[PDB]
Amino acid sequence: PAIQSELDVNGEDFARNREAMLAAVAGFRELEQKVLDKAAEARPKFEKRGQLLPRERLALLLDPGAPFLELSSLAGYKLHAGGGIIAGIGYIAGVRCLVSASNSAIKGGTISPTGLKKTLRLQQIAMENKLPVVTLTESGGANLNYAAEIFVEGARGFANQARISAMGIPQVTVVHGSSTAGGAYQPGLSDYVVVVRGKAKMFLAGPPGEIASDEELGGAELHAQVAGTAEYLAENDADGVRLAREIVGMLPWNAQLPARSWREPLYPVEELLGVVPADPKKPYDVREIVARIADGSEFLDFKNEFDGQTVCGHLRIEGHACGLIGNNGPITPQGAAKAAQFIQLCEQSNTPLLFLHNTTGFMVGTESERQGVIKHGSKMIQAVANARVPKLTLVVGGSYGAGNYAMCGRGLDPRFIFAWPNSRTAVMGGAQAGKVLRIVTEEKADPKMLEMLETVTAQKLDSQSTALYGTASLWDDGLVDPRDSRRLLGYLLDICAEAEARPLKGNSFGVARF
Amino acid sequence: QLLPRERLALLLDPGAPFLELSSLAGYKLHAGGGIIAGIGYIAGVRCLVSASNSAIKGGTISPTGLKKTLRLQQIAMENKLPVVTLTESLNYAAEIFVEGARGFANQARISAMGIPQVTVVHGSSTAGGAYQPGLSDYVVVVRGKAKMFLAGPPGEIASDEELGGAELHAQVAGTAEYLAENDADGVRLAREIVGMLPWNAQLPARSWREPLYPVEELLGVVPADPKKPYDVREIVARIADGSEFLDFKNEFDGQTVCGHLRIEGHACGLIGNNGPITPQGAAKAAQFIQLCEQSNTPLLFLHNTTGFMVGTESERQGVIKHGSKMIQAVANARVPKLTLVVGGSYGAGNYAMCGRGLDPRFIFAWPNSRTAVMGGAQAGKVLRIVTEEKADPKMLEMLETVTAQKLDSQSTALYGTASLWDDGLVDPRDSRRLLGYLLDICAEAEARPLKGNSFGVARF
Amino acid sequence: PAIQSELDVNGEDFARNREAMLAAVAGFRELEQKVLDKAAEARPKFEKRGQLLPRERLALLLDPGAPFLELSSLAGYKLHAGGGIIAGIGYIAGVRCLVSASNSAIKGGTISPTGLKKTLRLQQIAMENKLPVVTLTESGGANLNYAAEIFVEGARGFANQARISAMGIPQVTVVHGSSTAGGAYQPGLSDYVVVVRGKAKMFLAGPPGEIASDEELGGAELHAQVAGTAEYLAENDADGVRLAREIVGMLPWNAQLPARSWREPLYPVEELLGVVPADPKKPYDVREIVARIADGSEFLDFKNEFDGQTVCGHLRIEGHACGLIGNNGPITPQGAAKAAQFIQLCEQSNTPLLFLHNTTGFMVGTESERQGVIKHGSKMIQAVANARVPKLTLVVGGSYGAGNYAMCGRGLDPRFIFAWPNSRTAVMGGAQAGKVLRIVTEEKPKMLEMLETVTAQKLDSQSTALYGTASLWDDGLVDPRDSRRLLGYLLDICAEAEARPLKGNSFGVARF
Amino acid sequence: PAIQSELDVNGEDFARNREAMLAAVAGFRELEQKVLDKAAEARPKFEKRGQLLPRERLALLLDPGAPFLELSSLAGYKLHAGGGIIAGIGYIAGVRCLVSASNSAIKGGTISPTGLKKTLRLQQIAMENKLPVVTLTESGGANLNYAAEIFVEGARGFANQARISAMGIPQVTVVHGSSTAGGAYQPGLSDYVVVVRGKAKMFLAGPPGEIASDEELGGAELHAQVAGTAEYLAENDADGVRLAREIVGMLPWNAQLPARSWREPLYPVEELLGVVPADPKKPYDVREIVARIADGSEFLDFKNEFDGQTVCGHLRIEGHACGLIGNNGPITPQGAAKAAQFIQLCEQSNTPLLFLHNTTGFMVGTESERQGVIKHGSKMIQAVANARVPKLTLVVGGSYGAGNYAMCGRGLDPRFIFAWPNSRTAVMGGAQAGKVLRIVTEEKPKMLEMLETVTAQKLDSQSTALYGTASLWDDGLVDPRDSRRLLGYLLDICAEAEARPLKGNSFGVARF
Repeated sequence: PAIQSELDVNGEDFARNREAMLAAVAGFRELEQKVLDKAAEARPKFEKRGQLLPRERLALLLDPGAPFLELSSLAGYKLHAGGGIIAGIGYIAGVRCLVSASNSAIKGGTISPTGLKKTLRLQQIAMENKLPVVTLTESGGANLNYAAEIFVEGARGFANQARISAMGIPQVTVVHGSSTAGGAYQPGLSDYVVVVRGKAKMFLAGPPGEIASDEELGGAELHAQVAGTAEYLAENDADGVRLAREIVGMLPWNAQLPARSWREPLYPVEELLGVVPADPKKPYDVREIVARIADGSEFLDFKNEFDGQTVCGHLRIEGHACGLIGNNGPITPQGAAKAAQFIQLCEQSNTPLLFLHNTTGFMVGTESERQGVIKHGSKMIQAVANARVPKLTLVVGGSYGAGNYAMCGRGLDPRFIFAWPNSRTAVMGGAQAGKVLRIVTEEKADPKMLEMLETVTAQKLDSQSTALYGTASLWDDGLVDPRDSRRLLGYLLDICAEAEARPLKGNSFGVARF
Repeated sequence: QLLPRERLALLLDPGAPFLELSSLAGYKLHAGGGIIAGIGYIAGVRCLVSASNSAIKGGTISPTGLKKTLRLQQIAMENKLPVVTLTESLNYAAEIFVEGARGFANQARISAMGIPQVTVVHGSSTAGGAYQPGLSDYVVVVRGKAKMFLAGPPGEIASDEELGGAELHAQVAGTAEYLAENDADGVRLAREIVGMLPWNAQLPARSWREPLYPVEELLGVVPADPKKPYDVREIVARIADGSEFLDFKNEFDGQTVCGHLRIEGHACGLIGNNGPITPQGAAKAAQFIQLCEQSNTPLLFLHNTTGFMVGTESERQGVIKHGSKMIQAVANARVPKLTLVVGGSYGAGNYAMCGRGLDPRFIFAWPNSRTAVMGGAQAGKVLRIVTEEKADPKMLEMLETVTAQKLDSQSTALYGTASLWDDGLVDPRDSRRLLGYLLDICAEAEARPLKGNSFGVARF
Repeated sequence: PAIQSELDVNGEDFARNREAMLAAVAGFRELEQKVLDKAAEARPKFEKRGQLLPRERLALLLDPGAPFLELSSLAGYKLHAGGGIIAGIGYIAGVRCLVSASNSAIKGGTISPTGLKKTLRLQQIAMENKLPVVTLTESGGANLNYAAEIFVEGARGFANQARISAMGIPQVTVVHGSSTAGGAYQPGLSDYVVVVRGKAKMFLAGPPGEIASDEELGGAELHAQVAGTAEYLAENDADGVRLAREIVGMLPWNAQLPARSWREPLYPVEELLGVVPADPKKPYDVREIVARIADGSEFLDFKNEFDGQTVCGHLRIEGHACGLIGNNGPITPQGAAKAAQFIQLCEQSNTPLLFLHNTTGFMVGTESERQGVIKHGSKMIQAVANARVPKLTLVVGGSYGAGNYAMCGRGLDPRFIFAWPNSRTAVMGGAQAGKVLRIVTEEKPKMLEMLETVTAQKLDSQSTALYGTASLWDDGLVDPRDSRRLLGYLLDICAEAEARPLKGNSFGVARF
Repeated sequence: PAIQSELDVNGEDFARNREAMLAAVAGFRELEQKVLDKAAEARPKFEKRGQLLPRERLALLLDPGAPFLELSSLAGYKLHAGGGIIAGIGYIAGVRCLVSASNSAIKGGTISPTGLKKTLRLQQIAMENKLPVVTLTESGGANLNYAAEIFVEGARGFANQARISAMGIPQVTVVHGSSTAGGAYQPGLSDYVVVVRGKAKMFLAGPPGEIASDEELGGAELHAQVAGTAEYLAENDADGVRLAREIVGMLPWNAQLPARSWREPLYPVEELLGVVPADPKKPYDVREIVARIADGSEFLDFKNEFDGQTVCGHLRIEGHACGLIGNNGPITPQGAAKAAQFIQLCEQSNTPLLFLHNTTGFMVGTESERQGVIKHGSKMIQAVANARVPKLTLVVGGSYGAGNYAMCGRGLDPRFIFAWPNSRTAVMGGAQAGKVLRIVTEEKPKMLEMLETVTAQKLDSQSTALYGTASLWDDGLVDPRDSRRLLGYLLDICAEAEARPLKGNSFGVARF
């Protein structure tokens, strides 16, 4: 049952693949460092104020040496980076939570339209995986430039917070700072609010016809003792973070769970750096990736005889059974039928699905259409849409057009989706897009215009298809290093298994702050 | 052959009501989003009906095309309406495509929920557009017009009829269940599919006054713009059966109005603004919604507000916490929630009065209304102050004497309904018969049992 | 919308078909009467005892001119007929019940394998359709020929009675005669027992070291006054039936339902006698049957262009929306696929399914196999087996081999299955069977040209409707002209069951 | 607390009993082997083809030295043995499955009435006990002797497969040989099909106007590559079984369960050979059986003073708390009443029930009848039929007539029923039966003193354990000394089913 790798670790293919992937990883880890440097500018200006930086607060919030998975760290990159939020999934007092912090250190917070989207998305992760939501809030509010592309749709964040509370998923918010206008409802719709003495203020309209101090209009002490909008008053930031840990640590949260050994892979995950060809067009076997993420490198291959371009099978990752769907060519009618069936089978055995995209879309042509490519692809999509088992997507290569849909891309609601930095997501390949514009224009003509239309269109598309663009549009939950792929999937499966097992005390209207 | 609206005239029941939705979607954002859509009747069955508008530059689907399809799907799901679509159909597509998958995911789920989809293909449905019939339950194909393929002929050379014609799909592939001879025969066949379902037989079995004043002179009730604290009760009087209305907790707060009325036999509870929402109006409102959940009474939100009250008093008297409670009820209440934007809808006042992002079941706007993040009033103050103190009336009060009247002027209904901030604009004089129809839709859905299945109906 | 028939109304082949069909009806109808006749040749013994005959019992129990659907009247025709039971769905005091009387005018009641089988099936019908079970009992014991062979499996009937009580479906039993040995438990596991004085005895062992009058042992008065195994003491058969109506009449059974308009067909239902070729080998279009059962003769044909040999489509029957599946040729991969889709659609709309069987089975050959005939036939079976909507089968013709399965024959638990008299059910055609039996054994002199088409002639024994109804492969034969009103009645029953709430309990009602 | 046995351990009657019992075990065990023997007389034909024999297939599929409970090994012993099936509950990769292999070393697999029956019963066992169904298939078709008699009811097996898939109980099928005609649907309605290359064929009709290689028609490669009716292509029998383990091994099946310590009996279980009088007519105390199966030999006797002829009480078996009901005499009104109460109590505490049958049935006579024997027997049956807790039956002795019913014999759906070899199941004792048949006919010369006790001798044919196990009246015969570990294993299975959640779906998994 173990996969035989055909991979040459002291060879010219490998080393150049390692080279091109390390280039990509460094490439995105550089962009990350850049945001970090930009938030050391504010350090002294924070330290003047006796305030910890956002990531200093998280460092004190989180249990030391505990796994932390950060999400959408580059969301919104150059669209007006991280969306104004630092969020992730980690531990707070042995309780796995969705942890958030206004990135105050850059643009005093400020929340971009991709900030709306990221918040919506983190809320969906909190809901689906039943994670308590801990927020260290200190924000400027949304960019004034983007009222319209935000305002009405930004009510959904509040709607969600009201629903999370009724679902029985506790919200704890430390207000380190400003929480003004519309965004004062973010602590207002949390269950447990901590307010920092002197360095904190919530109100709908600030001072700038009545004349008032900010502390007297909506400062900490005002809330903790007059209006009752908070439950705890904290001295400073460290003490605020202490209290967030106290709260969390006083819930009997892990006690609600019921009470409930594996072989490592044959090949080391290090090797994943050289598995994808540097030559993007060059085919390879998704099983080479599988062999380095699966326990014992063991993969039970499903229906490979019927079709080899859509690869299905079973494996374990750190003990957890899953079903895998990956791509070694276009999705043919047979491939979609196989996949649909495989997904219903995993539904039947309560097996989580893992989708590794390297998809170029569906096979096309008269044979394909006459053999049911539409009807079979529809059934695959139906199966992905309707399966209730957890779906985990890893974009390892292509994610093109309807292949993206069929392999459980963002719009199909995977539990989690992460992308390799070599990956590409796009409505189609550049070459196909440009070719087609040539052809419809070749009739609706100067030969050079055609050539230029085709090729420019192509480079334009292929340029946009970069992982960076995908992740920046929240087409994924984040970029990961290929070598993290196994331990990431381990963590994510743990997350989904506990969610399945956890009972919640729901209520009609959400907890009422009387 | 027939045109978009000609198909619809023929699809729908002669003289049955028909409520059209987001007519002006995407107006000047480049209108109606590629789609003529609404709620009407086919063989006695109330459906969500939608037809490609190929006239207006071939239709197209685009940022508002996607929003409008997503929104219509939500309306079909929450109100349990069979979806009957007459389709025909790259500018925006690199950008929209990932999120565009939600339309397909929804189709798969709607099929699993037990709400059938009937699609007539009158023209080309290609690449991604091929999956909307794909993911329909009943598919009618028009002989020699319809074409379905993941890739049209634009390195094989095939004719488009050889590759995805009506006859290929009806006869060989099995992609469709019916072959129609022309536009009108497709439409007929769709009516017959609808008329052949036991849909209304799934429901259980089941008199009023009319208001005192005519409901046909109401183009004069609201002044031009809407910010004015003018009287929502005036409107209530014109919508409410026998103009009878029972003020609720009026004496506790005068500005946030609340009470019961009966529209066309249907009880409901109204939440209105004649002013800002103070911390008492909000408590009052949260309480009332909660009472309405208790008695299973539907909610009407008349938007005519500028936001919550502000000042040290409001903040001391718990405006955040009572506003929060009002949002909690708006969000978690299960009774249907109907919204009419009659005037101002600003800031967190739009949210708390159940504006779009609080998912009213249905939300409609008066042409005179204005939805927006804040007022020109507070705009020039922010722009000023965010450059001021981040020394003159040259670049202090010049910014407000301009920025006020940029937004306090532009802030059009039209932008809201184009951004899909509402489900359309309606003549204010239509408001009673409108709400009457929406309540009836909401009630039919409350009573309708569906037959769900695990994976959607498979077209094997 | 409507179907346009092309079968010549004043035709010749019509009149031919019409004559042949009428001959088959007359045949089985004749045979029904001869079981009535044999029962009537005990009017003296009954009249002497002062008893009503089973069918007089039933005519008094049933409502005046209400529909009454008799079930499995020829069951067990020759396997030693009707099982020793007369049963059906009719009306007692406005309530629709599963009604049953021991046929004690024939061999004195008495139960065999076929009687066990008919009883389990009746019990399934009541369970699935939520029908109060009214039983006019008078047997004694089972055929001693088979008792030892059968007594273990016979316990399932008692198991079912206990479970029916726990489901909240009342059982009313009038004991008109003897019910002794293990059959004492049939009244024993009923909820309401009426016991007729002087004529009625229940005990686990009759007189055959103690000596006793069978009345001292277990007569009506003993069970009503001393032991308390009965609830009502009736004076005579008529008084017993009377008490059974009054029990049904005092239930708020119809009050449990919620509260709740059609065109007739354009072509008279009488025409259904002359629709099926007199020559069964001739092929006909099933839509010609459809056009006489469907309101307005309207029929929406589904996916006909993908495969016209498995016909599907929608219709209304007395306003009831249904989906129909028929055969105009063998079942192809495409037809199976299509039918499986169609059943899923009907489930999705909560639309009942009608199966008109005229199959010879599935298409064969490398192409069929290559195109997925097994996988697709499999999906059609999955859909048939798992669909929640009511499934009604009318065997109108062929029902052979795997096509029998795929079209919701017995083993797939249709809710009801009635066969037309020309129908034929068999593992295959006699021709098909001889040939094969030739060619397999042929290569494992003159014995081919005869052993072949001699087995073919036999196989058309285990193949007439009669052998089918007798084996309980259908719930009865019916005159084709009843087909519309039949399905109407079945649809009503199915719809009422769907809507009806029941008061379950843990152990059944306890006769303390 | 403990029971104190008085059966002489170094006794004579013990040794007598012990010898007689051992003779009956040896008997049936011998007969089990002779079915193994007849299968082994095809090692050449298998070895030539390069096949593993059914039992080699099964030994490779099962986990090393895990328990394996074989079911209905003598089914159909002489009604033309084991059904053409070898089946049981054992372990595949840690998972407990219902495991089945076509017995294609005997008459080439092949299915009859008894094979239909054994299959429906296996399917019930899997459904009720939530066991993945692993099937190593190789048949061809059914006995052509019975195919036409049986093909309609045979569809129920396919119905069950479709429903098992919809329940969320996975079916894994390795096709080692042919599965043609209607039996193509057995792999067709399985969730995972493994098809062995070269040896394996599925088609609806084999070559016998088109001409084709059976491989062009439906061989492994065709179904795996072209049609897609299989999921895995195995090289050989061993490789197929291999793939079947790996499928089971990759399910998170045991991960679905929640997480979860006894005294042995004071008296060795071996002693159970010498507990039952060699002379069955002799009466014994059932507590002597109890004292060897119960932990600590402890037994809490329930309501013994009300009636000591129906014994009830509580015990633990490998820590499992159970309630037990046995027979030390016929069933009185008081004993029925008591047993019915006892079952209700066991339900209330969620305590499983063991039925040890040694009944001759119910008490008779005017007093019995007067004291409510029918009503009370009825309540006992209601309780047996309706109780939700697992019911396990061990036929240790007599199981006659209505006592068979009341003690949860076959027709009351015990979850499992195994019979000891001395056991006897019959509508009554042969003596009882002759006498009666005398006296009824006697008054309706020399023919009494012989027709009487000649029918008595016959009736002890339809009465040995063998005729019972062959008719599927039990799930198998078992060596009395296995009784404790048997019940242990059954209790575990029942407890795991209770606790196990399933992923239902609407139509079963679709092999698109």
